[PDB]
Amino acid sequence: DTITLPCRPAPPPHCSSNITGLILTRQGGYSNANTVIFRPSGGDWRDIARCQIAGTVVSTQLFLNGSLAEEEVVIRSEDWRDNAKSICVQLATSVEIACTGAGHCAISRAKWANTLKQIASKLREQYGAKTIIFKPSSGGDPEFVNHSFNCGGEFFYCASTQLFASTWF
Amino acid sequence: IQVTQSPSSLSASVGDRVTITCRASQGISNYLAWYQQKPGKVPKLLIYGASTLQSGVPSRFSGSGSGTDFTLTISSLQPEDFATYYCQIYETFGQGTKVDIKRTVAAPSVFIFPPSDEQLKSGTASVVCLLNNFYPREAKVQWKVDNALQSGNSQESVTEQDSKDSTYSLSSTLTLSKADYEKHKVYACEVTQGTTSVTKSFNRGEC
Amino acid sequence: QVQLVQSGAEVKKPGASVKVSCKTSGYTFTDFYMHWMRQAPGQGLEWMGWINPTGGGVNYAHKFQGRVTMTRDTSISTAYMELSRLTSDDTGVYYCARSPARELLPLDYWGQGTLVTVSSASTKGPSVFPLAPSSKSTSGGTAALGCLVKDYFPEPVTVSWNSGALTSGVHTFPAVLQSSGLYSLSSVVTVPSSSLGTQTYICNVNHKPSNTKVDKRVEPK
Ligand SMILES: *[C@@H]1O[C@H](CO)[C@@H](O)[C@H](O)[C@H]1NC(C)=O
Ligand SMILES: *[C@@H]1O[C@H](CO)[C@@H](O)[C@H](O)[C@H]1NC(C)=O
Repeated sequence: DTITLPCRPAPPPHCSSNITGLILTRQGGYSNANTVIFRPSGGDWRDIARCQIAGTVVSTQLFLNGSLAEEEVVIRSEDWRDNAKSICVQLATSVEIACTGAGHCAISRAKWANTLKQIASKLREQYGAKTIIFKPSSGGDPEFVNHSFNCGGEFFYCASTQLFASTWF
Repeated sequence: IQVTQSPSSLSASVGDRVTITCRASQGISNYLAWYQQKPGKVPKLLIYGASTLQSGVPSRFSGSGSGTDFTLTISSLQPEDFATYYCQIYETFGQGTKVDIKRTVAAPSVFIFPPSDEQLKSGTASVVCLLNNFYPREAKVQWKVDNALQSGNSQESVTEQDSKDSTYSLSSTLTLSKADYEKHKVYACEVTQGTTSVTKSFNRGEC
Repeated sequence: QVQLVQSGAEVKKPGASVKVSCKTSGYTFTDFYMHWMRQAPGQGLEWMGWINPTGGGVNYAHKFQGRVTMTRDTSISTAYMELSRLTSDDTGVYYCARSPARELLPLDYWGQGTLVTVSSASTKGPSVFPLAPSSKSTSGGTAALGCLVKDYFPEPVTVSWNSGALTSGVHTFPAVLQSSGLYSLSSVVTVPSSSLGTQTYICNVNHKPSNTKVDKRVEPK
C-alpha cells in the first residue's frame, strides 16, 4: 500500500528517486504538552546546503539521491533550541519514491511510517519529549511549500501533506 | 523555553546601581538579548549574546551570566534610563522590568470640576477629580455622592513620572446620566494617602 | 541607513482580518530574517513568527498558527503580516524587526509599530468639554483648568494648549476605555490664578483617526 502524492508537471518514471534524508523546522513558541511539532523546513536553499547530505539532485523538504548514514537515522542541528535553525535528518536506509509519468509519485506507506517512527524516536531523545507530531508546510514559495526537485533540467512539485501529518507516541 | 524576569518593578535614584535578572527554564548558552522601551516608543536593542553591548550603548550597561541565570546591570542610573527592560531568550520575552525614580513623598493638590453645561444638555454628567503632582504612585481615590460611596461608575488614569519633579498626576472621572446627576446634591472625591485624607466637593446647585 | 517602515494604524471589527506592511531599505532584504512582534496596550512583548525572505518559508508561534499569514515581496523589500479572525484580544501595537538569518535573538532594527484596534465600535470624533477654572480648582496663586475629551474612537488623540505655546504645567492623561467601547481622556494645566480674567486658554485636540481637530476655549466660571 502506497502514499500516492499528486505532482505537477507529471514527473516521468526516470525521475523516480531514493529518499535519503529530509529537512525540518520545529514549530516555534509551543507551550509543549510533552509535545514537539515539526514541519518540512521553513528555510531556503542555504538551510538545505548546510545539511551537507545532498547529492547532485536539487530538491526541497526531502533529500533525493543523497548520502545515507551507516547504521541508524541521524538527526543534526546547529542549535536544537533555536527554532530558526532547521533540523537535518539523514536516513540510514533510503525510501524509494516512484513516479508514474501520469501526475503522481508514490511511496510505500509502511516504509514511510517506519521511517517517521525512527525519526520521531531520535527527536524524542533529543528533545526529551514524549509525543512527536509532523504537520505540513506552514507556507512558502511553491519550491518550498511542496516537495520540489530538479530532474533532468525540469522542476517538479509534489504536494507533501500526506507525508507530514501524523502523531508518534 | 520559559523565562522568569525579576523584579517586575523597582525604584532607584539617579546614580545608584540597579540589577535586573532573567532566569531560563534550561541552559541557553548566551543566547539572550536585553532591550529598552520607553512609553510610546519602539523597543531598542542594548545587549545581545548576554554580554555584548550594542555599538554606542553607554558603558554603564553590562550583561553577564551563563547557563540559566542572566543579569542586566546599570552601574549608575542616568535620568534617560528610567524605562522598561525586557530580556529575550530565543523566542521568549521576559515579563519586563520598569525602572522608576525614587523621590520624597509629596501630597497631591486636589481639584474638582463639575459637569459642563454643554455636556449636561446632551444628557450626561461627567465630574472630574484631579490629583496633581503627588508621590508615591499609590493613592486611594473614592467618589461619594451625598456622602455615599459610588464604586462602579468611575474610571481613573495616571501620568508617567513627571520629567521635572518625578511626581505623578491622576485624573478620575465620575459619569452619571443627567437624570441621576440631578437626583443628588453633594459631589466629592476623597483622596487617601498615608495618614491624610483630602475631600474636594461641590454642590450641584452652585456649579 | 537601515530603515523599516510600517503601514498606518488600522481599525477592525471582530472577525475581520488585518494586513500590515513593513517596507525596508538600507540593507539586503534577503540576507536577514524578518520577525513580527506585538504588544497589547500596557502589556509585554510577544513573538508572532519569522519569515525567510529568500524562499518565503515561515515559522509561526503556535499561539498564532492557523490565523496569521506572513509573506514578502522581495522586489520591493517589503514584508507583510496578515492576522485573521480578529477579536479585541488582538488590539495592540504590531512590530516588524530584523534578525540575522536563521536566528531569533538579535532584533537590532525595528519598525515604528502599527496600532491595530479591534472593536465592535465605529470611528467617532471626540466631544470636547471644558473643565472650567473655579474656586474649586484654585490654590492661591495657581488655578487648574483643562478639557475633557470624551467618547472618541479609536485611539489616539493628541492635546496641545494655545497651539503649543502653553507647555509648562500641562498634564495630558492616558485615555480610559469606557464600557461603551469609546475612549475618554482629560488634559489639564495649572496657570497663574491672576491670568484667569485676562489670558485666553484654548486646548487643541487632534483626533487623526476621524480626521477631526477641535479647538475649545476654556473660560472661567
Ligand atoms: C534506490 O536504491 C536501490 C538500492 O538501494 C536501487 O536498486 C534502486 O534502483 C534505487 N531507486 C531509485 C528510484 O533510484
Ligand atoms: C535518482 O536516481 C535515479 C537512479 O539513478 C535516477 O533515475 C533519477 O533520475 C534520480 N533522480 C532525479 C530527480 O534526478
